[PDB]
This record gives sequence, C-alpha cells and structure tokens, in this order.
Amino acid sequence: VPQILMPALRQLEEAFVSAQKDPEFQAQFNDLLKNYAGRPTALTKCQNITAGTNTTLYLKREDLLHGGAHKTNQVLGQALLAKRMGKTEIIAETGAGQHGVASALASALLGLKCRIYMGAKDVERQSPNVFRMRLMGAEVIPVHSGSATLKDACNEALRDWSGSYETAHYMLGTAAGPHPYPTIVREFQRMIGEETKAQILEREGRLPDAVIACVGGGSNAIGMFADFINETNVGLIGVEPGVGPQHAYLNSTGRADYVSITDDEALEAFKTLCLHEGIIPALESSHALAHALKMMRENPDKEQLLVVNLSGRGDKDIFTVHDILKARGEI
Amino acid sequence: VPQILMPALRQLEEAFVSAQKDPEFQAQFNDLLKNYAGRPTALTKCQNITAGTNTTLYLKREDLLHGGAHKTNQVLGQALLAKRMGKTEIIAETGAGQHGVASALASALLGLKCRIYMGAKDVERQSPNVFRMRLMGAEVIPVHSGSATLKDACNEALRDWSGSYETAHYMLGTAAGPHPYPTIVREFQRMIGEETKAQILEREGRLPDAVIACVGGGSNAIGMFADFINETNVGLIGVEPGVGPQHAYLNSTGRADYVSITDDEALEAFKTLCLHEGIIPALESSHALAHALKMMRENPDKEQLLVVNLSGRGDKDIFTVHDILKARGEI
Repeated sequence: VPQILMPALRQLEEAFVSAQKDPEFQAQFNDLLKNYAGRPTALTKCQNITAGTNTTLYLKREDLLHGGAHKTNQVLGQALLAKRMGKTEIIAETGAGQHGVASALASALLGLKCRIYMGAKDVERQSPNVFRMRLMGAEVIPVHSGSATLKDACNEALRDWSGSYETAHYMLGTAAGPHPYPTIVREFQRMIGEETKAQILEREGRLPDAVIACVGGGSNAIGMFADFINETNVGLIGVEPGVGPQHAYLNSTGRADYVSITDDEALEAFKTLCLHEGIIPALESSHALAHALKMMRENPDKEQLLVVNLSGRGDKDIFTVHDILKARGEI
Repeated sequence: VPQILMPALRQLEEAFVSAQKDPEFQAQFNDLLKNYAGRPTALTKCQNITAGTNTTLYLKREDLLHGGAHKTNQVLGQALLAKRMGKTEIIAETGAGQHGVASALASALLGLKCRIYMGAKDVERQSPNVFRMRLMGAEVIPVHSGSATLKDACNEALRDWSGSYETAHYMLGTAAGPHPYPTIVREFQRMIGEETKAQILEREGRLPDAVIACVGGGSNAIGMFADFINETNVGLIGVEPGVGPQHAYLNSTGRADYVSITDDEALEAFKTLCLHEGIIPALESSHALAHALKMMRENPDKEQLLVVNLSGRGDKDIFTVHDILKARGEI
C-alpha cells in the first residue's frame, strides 16, 4: 500500500471495527439489505430430483435476485459505513456499469455525492448504465488515459481518493484491495451463508452435510462459505468448471475441497433441474448442481443433506446453451 | 358459457371453494409463493422525497420481482388447485410466452403433464420462451388456424379442455374468463395487498390513508386493492395515464377514485424517485408516484400515510424514457 493511503485505510479499519460492534449498525444494514437488495433469498427444497434416494437437496435461490444485487450488497454496507464516518461524497470506478449503478443508488439513498470513474471505451459501450448512474444523480467521469478502460478508471479513482479520503469514501467493487477492504467486503457478502445456515437449521434442525458452490470469481462462493468456515463438521465443496482471489481466500481457510465438473455433466444437470424442478439454472450453478447430482447418484442410500448455491443469469446464458445444443445436434 | 363447459367449471368452483377452506392448502400455496415467486416483496419507506412535509410515503416493491412473477402467482395457485382436484395434465395458451413459461414451471414442479397452445406467429417471434417451456418439459403446440395468434391459440386450448377437463385443468392467464375463474385469479393475486396491509400495520400501527396504484391492465391494481375493498376508511386512488376488466371490477366495487396524470408529471416523478430514492421506476409506477407526489406537494402539512404500488419493467422501458428525453431535447 502506498504510504499516502495508510491514513485513509486506518481510519476505515477503525470505523469498520466500530460499526461491527454496533448492533444499531448491523440493524440498519439489514433494513437496507431487505428493502434494496431483495434479501433474504429463498432456500428451496428439491423433491422431484432426490426422489428415489436419501439425499435431501436444497438450492439457495440467489437466482431470483435482480442483476447486480450482490454488488448492491457490499455498497449498501459501505455507503452506510461512510455515512457513519461522516463522509459526504463517494468515489467508485466501473466497467460494465453494474458496480457504478450500485454506488449511485446507495449514494442517492443515503444522500451522498457520488462520482464514478469509468473508462472512455466502457462509457461508449455502456449507455444504459451510464444513463442510469446519471439519472440517479451521480457524476460519471470518463477516463481516456492509458487503455481507457477499467484498470485506468480504477487507477484514476484511487488517485482521486488518495487526495480526498477526508470527505469521500472509496467504494470498492472487488474483494481484492488493500486492508481492510477484503474484510469489509467479505463481511458485507456473508448473509448468503448466514441465511442458508439459519434457514437450513429451521427446516432440518441440523446443519448440512456439505455445501456445494461453483468457485470461480463473481460466483460469490465466499459469500456462501463464509459462515461455514468454522462449522468444521460441514463440508465445503468448491466446484471448478472443465491465482484468482476467490480461490486465494478459499485455499487459506484450509477447508474447501475442490472438484471438477465437465460440460456434459453440467448440461446433464442443467437439463435435469429444468425438467424436474422447473428451474432454469445458469451454467455456473449447473456445475455445482452436477456435483450434488453425482454425490446423490453415487450412493443412493447415504442419507445426506446438501445445499447448492445457485449463481444467477439463468435466462441470460440460456442462449449459449441453445447453441451448445443446436451445435452438438441434440437440438 | 357454452353448456359443454358447465360441468368442468362447476367442479372447479366446487374445488376452489373447498381449497379456500383448507388451511393446509393456503399453507402450501404460501410455501410455493415464497420459494418460486419471490414473495413477500419489500415495502420501502421513502424518506428523502417526503422530507419537508407530513406525508409518509411507502412503495410496495413489486419492481424487484423477476418478470412474469405475477403470472407465476396465479398458476402456482391453479397448479396446486389442479393437483388437489387430482388432475394430471394442464392446458394453457400463451402469447409472449410468459404465461406459458409459468404453466410449464408450475407444471414440472407439481409433476403435471403440460401442453401449451401458442399462435404460430408467436412461436416464431418467441424462440426463447418456447425453448424454455420445452426445456421445462412442456409441449408447445403451434396454432396456424385463424389469425395464427393468441385468440387462436386461446380458442384452441379451450376446445381442447372442453374435451379433457376430466384429467386436465385449464390454466387461465387473464382474470377475464368464465366463472369461477375471475375469482380464483383475483384470489391468487391478492397477496400484494395482504402483504402491504400487514406490512403497513407492523411499521405504522395503522392502515394507510390512501393506496395509489396505476390502473390499466397488467398493472395488477386489483392485486393491490383486493384486500382493501372492505377497509372503507382507506382510499383507493386508481391512476390513469394521459371496458378493460381491471376497470370493470374496480368500478363495481364502487370504491376506486380514478385520477389522471400527464406525461410530464410522470417524467417529473420518474426523475424525482431516481434522484432522491435511488429507484428507477417504470412509467406505469411513475404516474402512480406522480399522484402521490401531487397529494404531498398540495398540502405539505396534511399528515398523510400513502402507499404506491410499484409496477415493474423499470430498466426495460428505461429506453423509451431515454428517447422521450433525447427527443424533448432535455437530454
């Protein structure tokens, strides 16, 4: 960390630690989470699929949220944290514009002045989200230096912050940043696992045997696994299709068993869930679902309780599946 | 009603009446509603907008549901009702394909054999939803007779039912059909108002002074108003932009005050909500929001509690607003 950002990061960590000890904070953070990020998502038991075996499968429906919800998650948390710190403006960078639109929203809400750096190229290929951020009252600063893209808009926001942290909080999108960011971020994303844990106890009176979740960035596996890292008697299967922080963190916890799934297994699963559960999974969920399917199918009798984290763009990458199938002739 | 459908409709009404007296039914209907239609939606208090006045404004966030949710609402209710009746197959017609995809889903779930009539023209201009219905295991029957469109696919489904009601339930999409359909439908849509009512009592300890909702088909105003029809001390403002069953029903209840809103007022509102609440409303909600805004602005002191029903495609018809604005030069 450049010695110039030390002050900003320390006062941030100081504030985070405080807010984490304030039930009044956690309280407001939860109201926002309900009102603006559509939480808690449902946890739904699949009965047709497990029929004939002793597996009880549950899907954590993050698929029903609207896009960007998971980004809204950490910005609601940070916007709130900034307000706590008495900040008045917010600085964020954006690529596709999801994060930017999340910062603007959180910003309008808590009444913070928001400015969002965005690479010139992205601003062009992104009218909609740019129109949204503006509509929301944020200010979109295009960046043409360097590649005129994310790394640029990002480098630029950081320079801005490093000269204005006294009144502006820098809204981080990724979980990969200087301390205490990865914590704050991991923290404002842990409700997935928290809800799952509480939900699973309420319906099954016990924790799950294993929690399968496709790991591979933006999968938000850490979000689902966070609250189980210290539930040692609960297995954490991370599914890999066919380094990134996602893995970085998961490796260090020492408790994620990685496994691989193959395009056919994915499609098998994808097709199975549509047919029996009436749920069109995304390809990312499909791999996780494929592994659960394998665990069940392998030992039909092992009485096991599994939870699969459902990723999201189910009816967005419904097209590449139409292709995969029209291609492979199965169409 | 053709004398041939009398038997089917009577056994349906008989079953509906029974299921309505079974808390076990209403129980299962609610689990489905949670797990598959993302219910209850949030009810969020807007504080920035009312700031400076005695109005307390609440928006019923139906905008955060995924498209077709409201259709999923009555099919979950009917699919369940059919299972109750011991039916084994389901018949539905579809235009855009939303209703069809809803029937397939509900169908796969409760394990019912589903067949969906769809006009040939729509089948063509609708690959995605058709692929979805099929993926879900339903059978899509194209219709080329007549106009080769909805009225055709509809007339065809009906003929089919009228010869198979003994084992197949006809899934109605609209609320406009023979008795007892409009009831069943109005019934499997009333949770919006029910949630609002309970939610508003929990937070404000009293019912709202008025409930504004843009009326004009597919607005699902009846859904929001249903549970307030007999809460006489609560005003029902129906907002008209600038006959349909929506109005038909609302007129007969004798308790909806209609009012008109103008494109500018809408845009005013639309723009206001984005800026202060960080919420991009749809144009339909915008008119309803415009009227609430007028009620507040007119008498800044009247201490009033309002609830506005939020329609939905907020970031879908975000484009025609971009136009309206680029057009009108305000861009």
